[PDB]
Amino acid sequence: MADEYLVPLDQYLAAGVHIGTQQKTKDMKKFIYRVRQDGLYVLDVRKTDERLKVAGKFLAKFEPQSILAVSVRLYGQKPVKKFGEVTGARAIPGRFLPGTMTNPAVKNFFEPDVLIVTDPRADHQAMREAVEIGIPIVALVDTENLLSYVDLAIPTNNKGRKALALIYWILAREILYNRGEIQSREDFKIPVEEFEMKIVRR
Amino acid sequence: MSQEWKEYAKRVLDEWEPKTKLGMMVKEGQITDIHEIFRRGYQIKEPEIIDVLLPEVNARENQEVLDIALTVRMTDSGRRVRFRVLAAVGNRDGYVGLGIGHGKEVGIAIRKAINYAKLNIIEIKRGCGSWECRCRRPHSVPFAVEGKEGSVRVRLIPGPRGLGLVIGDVGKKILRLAGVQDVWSQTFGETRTTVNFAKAVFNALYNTNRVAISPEM
Amino acid sequence: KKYETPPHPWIKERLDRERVLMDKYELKNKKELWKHETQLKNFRRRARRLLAARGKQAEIEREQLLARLKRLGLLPEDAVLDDVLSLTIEDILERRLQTIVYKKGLARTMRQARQLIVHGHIEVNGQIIRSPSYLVLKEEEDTITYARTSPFANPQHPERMMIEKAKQGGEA
Amino acid sequence: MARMHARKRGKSGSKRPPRTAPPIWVEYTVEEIENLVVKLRKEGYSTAMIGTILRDQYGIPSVKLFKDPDNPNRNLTITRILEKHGLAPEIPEDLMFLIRRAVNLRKHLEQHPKDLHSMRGLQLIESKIRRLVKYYKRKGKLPKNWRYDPETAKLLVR
Amino acid sequence: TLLDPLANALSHITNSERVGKREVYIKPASKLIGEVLRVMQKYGYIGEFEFIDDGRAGVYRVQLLGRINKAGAIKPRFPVKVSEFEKWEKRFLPAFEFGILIVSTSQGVMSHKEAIEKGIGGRLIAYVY
RNA sequence: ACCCGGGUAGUCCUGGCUGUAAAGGAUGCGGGCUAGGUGUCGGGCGAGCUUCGAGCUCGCCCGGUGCCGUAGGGAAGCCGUUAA
RNA sequence: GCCCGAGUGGUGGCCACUAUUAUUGGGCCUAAAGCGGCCGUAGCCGGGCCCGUAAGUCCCUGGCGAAAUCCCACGGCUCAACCG
Repeated sequence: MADEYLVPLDQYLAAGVHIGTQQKTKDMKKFIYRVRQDGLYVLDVRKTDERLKVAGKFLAKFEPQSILAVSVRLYGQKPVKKFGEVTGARAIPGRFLPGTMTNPAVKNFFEPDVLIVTDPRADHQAMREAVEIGIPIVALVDTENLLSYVDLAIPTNNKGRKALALIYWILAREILYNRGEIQSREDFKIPVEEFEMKIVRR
Repeated sequence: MSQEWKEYAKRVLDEWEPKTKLGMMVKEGQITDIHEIFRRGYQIKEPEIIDVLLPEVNARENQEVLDIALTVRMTDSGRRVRFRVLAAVGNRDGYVGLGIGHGKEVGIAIRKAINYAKLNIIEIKRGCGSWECRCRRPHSVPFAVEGKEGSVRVRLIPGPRGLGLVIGDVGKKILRLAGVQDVWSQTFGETRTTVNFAKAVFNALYNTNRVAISPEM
Repeated sequence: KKYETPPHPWIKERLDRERVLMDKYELKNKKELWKHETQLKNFRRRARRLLAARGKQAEIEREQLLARLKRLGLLPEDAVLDDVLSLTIEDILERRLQTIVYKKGLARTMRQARQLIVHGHIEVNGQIIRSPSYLVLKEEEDTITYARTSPFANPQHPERMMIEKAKQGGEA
Repeated sequence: MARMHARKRGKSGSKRPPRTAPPIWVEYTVEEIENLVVKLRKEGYSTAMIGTILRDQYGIPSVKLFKDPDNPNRNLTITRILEKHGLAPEIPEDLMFLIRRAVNLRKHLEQHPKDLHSMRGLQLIESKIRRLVKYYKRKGKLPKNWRYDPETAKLLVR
Repeated sequence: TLLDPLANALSHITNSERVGKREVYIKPASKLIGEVLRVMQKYGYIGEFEFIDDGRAGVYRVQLLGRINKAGAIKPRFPVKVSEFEKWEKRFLPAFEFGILIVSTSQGVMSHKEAIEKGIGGRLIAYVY
């Protein structure tokens, strides 16, 4: 898809999207940019621009609002909540409240069209039910996370707040570009800070 | 029986309230083609979706119960018996769903099972071609297939017209509910276990479509 | 030999078919039914084995087995070894002497017919017969009659009256 | 690739140059090569090590590729260069090195006999010889009248 | 050692298939396999192959369409008359349609169906369907 | 008898005999093919560090030695590139 | 009341069922069952590439494997068995 300008190249690189952690596995090896002299893996920044574009498309497509962004992360649940406010659909739970998809007796029952997971390793349940219902699945995947069952990717960092902020932000921008309200080439009406998290009292 | 057909489907369509998107589009009369539910792999979550396709009249949804079992769990100062049952939904016309169900009472289980079975419906592709010439109808399966369930190994084999369903009775019930007229049956490994043997035949008739052949091309 | 009994004789589904058949054609014993099943089996078995083998093997073998079925009448004007397998134990039973006597209107009903051929009240060709099995060819159908008989030597045998009240032939 | 023989251990993966015709940035004549070989067999080195030193010094990985074609019956290589001159040992080096070693063992055992392991490799080296003998007989480097034994190993070495 | 190098080709090729890789690599290579892949390609089962002959060995890189279900060598490699074909027809193959019981023959190498049209037979080599 | 206090054969060495085991991984051997991850031992390689020694670490590779697990197999436990 | 019917049943033998003898078509971690491990003789089984023979192997022809029984047709005996 399209060449990495700035906003695109300064945004990901300024936000700690690049910095991935320990472990590589054979399937992920393709998005993996480089080795540091420590086991800390760096992701390709081009591939993130690329795999964010088609993800405006793929989610501008399912235009009815039953896209579900769930998170098991404490960090991530704030960016997600804010992301969902903009778009128009979200399932909130710390878990999935299993029987979101598979059961309609549950008082909280949705019937999605797409999902976004944050960590394939924590949100495995949301995946577990994503194989049965017949739902296509777009996400954020780390140097540690596989792509088994994970059919479309967005290889980005998800372990930190700045990043966890930037992405559910730029994405909230991109799908609003495609569907035709506020563009991904105009500066977003919403500030990044709300998606950014902070600990004053717990 | 004629028009009374849709009338059961429309009587179900009086108070049937869709849980799913699948149950909705069907209840709207859209994609009125069971086959057009299968190809796509859209989840059969509602029982009634099917009751929508199979009226009183033409295909005749032959509901049938194979085995009813009584099992126990031992509990404090108690034996808690229940029942398991195996039921077969199918049209002679080339669909089938095998169901089993477990329950305390008998009647319920029958009911459970009848429902269970609906979800797990399957097309059996029959042998248009036949064995020898595609003279008229699909008498058989296209290709010999085998089932695998615990110890049980069932081969279905193409066949001559009129040489009809040459298998053990248990399967013979299921097959008839499929719509295979003619088929050589080569079993191997304990069938005593009905549930499986059945699961075998079902799996088998299931795998029909899973075979990838040349005439598809 | 000349019979068959399936692996398990007391099976209900097999037994039901027969007893319904047993009244329908009015057999005297089950063995008779069996005769025709076992006869049917052989044609099928052979028809099938012939079609299967390499097409170069003297085709005469096929011709021959299609010739007889035509002559007998089971097969009308169809050209495939696959229609043969599309016969059933009912079709053979339609082909019997007994059946064909009731059909033409020589007898009131098949139960009556059982009486007639035994005492020699049905002639075929120039011969009488005693065996109600008797396989009746298509060419052979046209030559069933009376001549030196209790049904037809006059016009005041009550026999004539018994056949007239019904007047219905057809599958037995 | 491997064969764990008298072992469980996968064999070295050492692998040949996939060169099929020879380097020309390396340069030697059929005459020059032949000299180098004869000089080294004159030292007391043996054909594997002769091919080794030529590789490490003169930069020829295998002789066959460089030499043939110069009489294209077959590939021309070290010992086939030697036999045409008469410098070849009538025993193949393979079989020789083997037997050579073997006679040394026996002397150890002679003085030291309480040795399982050392005893057990006597048994493991003979039986490679046996084989190596067996087939050669039929190929013809060693006459059919021969048979192998530890007095007929102490006579070939001396 | 190896023996039946063909078979160790084929068997890869199928276990290759069953995974649903894209293309194959078969390290040992030959006429048998070469020829057999040739006949295989001729019927169409496979896409294109290149062999590279390394000074070590032939290697075949093979392209996988998706067609193949199962294709295997024969164990003692039995001799089979042209009358006995039908027996060996019913056994090994999945139905009358397929017809690559690949045999080796007087004419060359063929499938089952290409053998029957000529009319000639022999010892079995492998199968494909 | 378990527990305690004495005690011979034996336990050790040399030469010989004997040849058994839940002698197990209850898993004969050889070749090829079939997601991966991680720890570890030894060998190779490209670097950074250095006490200038591969001493401390990162990654690919080769050989071995564990654990976890996809597809598949299994009756299940489990096995799963050290195959069952 | 069900079966069968001038038969029907009892004991014994053989074959099937019994892929419980595995060629077709079985297993062997824990169900029976891996030899405690290795060596190599007899045997079986064998990388690629070219040429000869054509022993196996396939194809064709030709000599020949009695009659009977079997299978199919037609014909004969009222019918079939049985026979031609």
